[PDB]
Amino acid sequence: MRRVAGIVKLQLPAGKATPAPPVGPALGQYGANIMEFTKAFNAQTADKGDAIIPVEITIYADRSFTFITKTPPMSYLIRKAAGIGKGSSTPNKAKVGKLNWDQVLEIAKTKMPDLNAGSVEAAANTVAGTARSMGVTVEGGPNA
Amino acid sequence: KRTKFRKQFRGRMTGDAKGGDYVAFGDYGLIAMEPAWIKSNQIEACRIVMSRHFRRGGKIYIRIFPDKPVTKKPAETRMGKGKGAVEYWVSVVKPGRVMFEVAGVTEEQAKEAFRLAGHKLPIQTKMVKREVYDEA
Amino acid sequence: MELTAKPRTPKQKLDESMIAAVAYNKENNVSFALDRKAFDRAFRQQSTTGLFDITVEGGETFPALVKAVQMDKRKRAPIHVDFYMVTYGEPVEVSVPVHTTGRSQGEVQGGLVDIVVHNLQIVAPGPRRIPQELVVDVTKMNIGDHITAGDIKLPEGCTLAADPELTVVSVLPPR
RNA sequence: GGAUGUGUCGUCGCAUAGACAGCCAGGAGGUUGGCUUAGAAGCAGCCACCCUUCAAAGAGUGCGUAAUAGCUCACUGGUC
Repeated sequence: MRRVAGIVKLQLPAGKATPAPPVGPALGQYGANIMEFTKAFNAQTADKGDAIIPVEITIYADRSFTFITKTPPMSYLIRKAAGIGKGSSTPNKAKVGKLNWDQVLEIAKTKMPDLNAGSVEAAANTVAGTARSMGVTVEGGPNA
Repeated sequence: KRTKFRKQFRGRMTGDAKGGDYVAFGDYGLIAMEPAWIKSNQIEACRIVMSRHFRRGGKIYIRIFPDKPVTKKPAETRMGKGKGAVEYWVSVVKPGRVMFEVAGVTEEQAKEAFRLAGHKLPIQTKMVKREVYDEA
Repeated sequence: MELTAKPRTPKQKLDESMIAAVAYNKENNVSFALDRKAFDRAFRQQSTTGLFDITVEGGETFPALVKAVQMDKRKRAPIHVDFYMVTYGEPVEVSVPVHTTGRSQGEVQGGLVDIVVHNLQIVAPGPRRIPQELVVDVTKMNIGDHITAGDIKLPEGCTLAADPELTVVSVLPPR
């Protein structure tokens, strides 16, 4: 309706058509099409399936929008790598499971335009951190 | 709060605090500064204050204890006919006596929980911290 | 530390910030009076297991340990001090502070480290070499776990005046 | 109970590795951390404070929002 641009950051579930609680009037109030984002982003969730892939949406004006689709949080595949579809009550009084150092190689290989880290140790231990306070116990470390 | 069985009535008098001026059972401690009487409910009040502020769980040592029966005559009676019948219970806290011990909490936490208890108290106080190894 | 006088009369020093004291050899016995400021810095540093050097305003300087301290109840400050004139090869019994080290695996599931007896009195070391602290590990300790006085690692030539099944540093449940 | 009133002592701390204040800028990527929730994403309530990049940036302090977003601090650099 005008020219008051904006760089808006959000997050939406991949394989769903969002109603009033997610989008609606959250980013459709800066000036962008919602009829061609239910046929745009919802077609790139056929790529990586079943997660909450974070999106960043920049709006120019008029009927313009440009978005970036990042990486699925494997907190849907660490709760799947155990047996509890909702996280631990506490991370240090009731654990979850135990992934591998090779289910870390799909974390820091989908997240390569993500973690500004360098070597494999850094890019592994970073999201070895996400799986710390989530509740789960880690398979590995030095030695052995 | 109350004692459980006893004799019944008492009296009143004062000088400085016998034992004990020293900090056992804990790391931080709260000390009287004035020759008061201290009622159950006043302690009860300090206990509940500090217990809340510490949340779970810390550790709270309520050193002082009300063994002294205070009485009050009925409403509108001419003096005599008897002695008043046990209104409530006091604990004769003399100066320097340590009323409170808390530990398992930071210095900050201790300060605060103390100050909060202090404002509920009939008398000025001071907090302090160990070294008083007269014995242990 | 450098006291000076020692008469039975206190007006010479009272306000001037000095503490009345006595140091006894067990054969030799001497009253006196130390600068407060000093003994404060000192006794804070070295505590009861102290050991420091005492040169009376007459030339003769002797080593000693702190045996008792007597306080103003209302001002909470030193007014008098009992001082043990150390020997050489065997002293007396030394009270020393139990400490605690490392994040215990008690404070991580519910409870907390509770030093049920702050000060442990041992028999002897050979005086020259007194333990000044006393580290106890607690990382193994769960909630409901008592540490008796036995299990304490003494530093060789040290024994235990304590009944060594008495509860010391114990970890308590929550609430 | 309170208070940068003013005198006097003492403690501790930071500073010729440049500080207190003032002024420019960054304030971070995992990560809406987990739990709860109709939503809680630093910020209504229960457990933990881990890695990445660096000269420096802490699951973080207050305001904020129904929840976002937003303003600012704890740290560092210049300035003096």
